[PDB]
Amino acid sequence: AKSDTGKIGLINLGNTSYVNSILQALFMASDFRHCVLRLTENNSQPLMTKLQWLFGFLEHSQRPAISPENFLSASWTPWFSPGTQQDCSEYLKYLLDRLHEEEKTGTRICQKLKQSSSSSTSVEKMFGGKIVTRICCLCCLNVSSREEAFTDLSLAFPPPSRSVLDLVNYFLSPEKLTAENRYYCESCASLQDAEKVVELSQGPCYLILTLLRFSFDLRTMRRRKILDDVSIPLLLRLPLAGGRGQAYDLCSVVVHSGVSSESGHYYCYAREGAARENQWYLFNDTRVSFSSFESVSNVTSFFPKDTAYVLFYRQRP
Amino acid sequence: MQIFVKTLTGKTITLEVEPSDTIENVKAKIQDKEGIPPDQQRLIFAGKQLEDGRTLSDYNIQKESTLHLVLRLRGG
Ligand SMILES: [Zn+2]
Repeated sequence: AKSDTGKIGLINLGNTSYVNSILQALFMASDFRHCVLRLTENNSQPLMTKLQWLFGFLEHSQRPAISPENFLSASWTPWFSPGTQQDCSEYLKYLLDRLHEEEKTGTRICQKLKQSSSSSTSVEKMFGGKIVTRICCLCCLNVSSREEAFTDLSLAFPPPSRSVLDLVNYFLSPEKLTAENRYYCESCASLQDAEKVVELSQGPCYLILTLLRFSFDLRTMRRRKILDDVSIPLLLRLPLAGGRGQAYDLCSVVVHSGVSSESGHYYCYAREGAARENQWYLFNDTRVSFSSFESVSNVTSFFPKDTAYVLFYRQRP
Repeated sequence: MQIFVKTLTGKTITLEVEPSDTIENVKAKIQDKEGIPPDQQRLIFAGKQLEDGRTLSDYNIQKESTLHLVLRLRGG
């Protein structure tokens, strides 16, 4: 349509940029877009079916921008009040959870009905990873492991790290469980000092990173946005279990623009998210323009109120 | 049972809870330790955001399960 980029914008329906920026980031995550667009006509995935309809318009509309109203309503986060500004990572997590559960439930019912008469979802394939936590009791040396799935890594800022790799290393750093946080060891049947180790047992196809850009101010008893610039690499080496590493290519960056955590606006930078097409674009509701990784890198330096919040990376084949 | 909570600064804190504790009860226990009011809190377990009204048992949360504490950046 009207943007010479060949891309279609999304109309803001009243404080809905938190939905638009996420939909564009998911649309640009090539392998996920393909999962969605190829969904067979006979399926038991009602929400993914609505997403396929929307992705069809983003692919073929002759209009400059379209309304995602039908999908926005079908995927509406039930604890959100329409017209109120919201967290885009909270919406993304809800959306991925809904798309995962409807497919998982459908597969399970189908299999159970066949077994009574006598696998992984698209979300798991595209965004699912696994993390293992190991706690070593320093008294008896027993190590208790626990593996859990994730669709994103919630990257905390260290107490009062300049790069994404610094934040990733901090997320995976070993920790001493001591004093008020001593570990209850059932082998020792007592509270004991322990060492906590965290490793990524399975790297996801698309790695979603949420930068935890908020602190809680104990003087005012209010949360505050963290505006600290964090450098974003085009190529990230994700540390994996056993000292291994996996290369990841930056796909998209969702930016929150605003001095505070109570209000603001979201926009997205993205290039094609297929396995490594190199063109960057800037998606800001109805307006899509050509952009660059230089602009992704310049964000917080040029506009101190604008900060990357959600990042998408794709595993290098 | 002893669970772990990853705080906003990435520190792991321990929490003593019961399988029957509601997500609201866990948010109150986090407020007691961190000072963060429950209406600010979002709790993530194995990628899922925990819903108010549900219990830890509904999510198969047990000893050594890790909950991740996150707040909100609102935008429109
Ligand atoms: Zn022990």
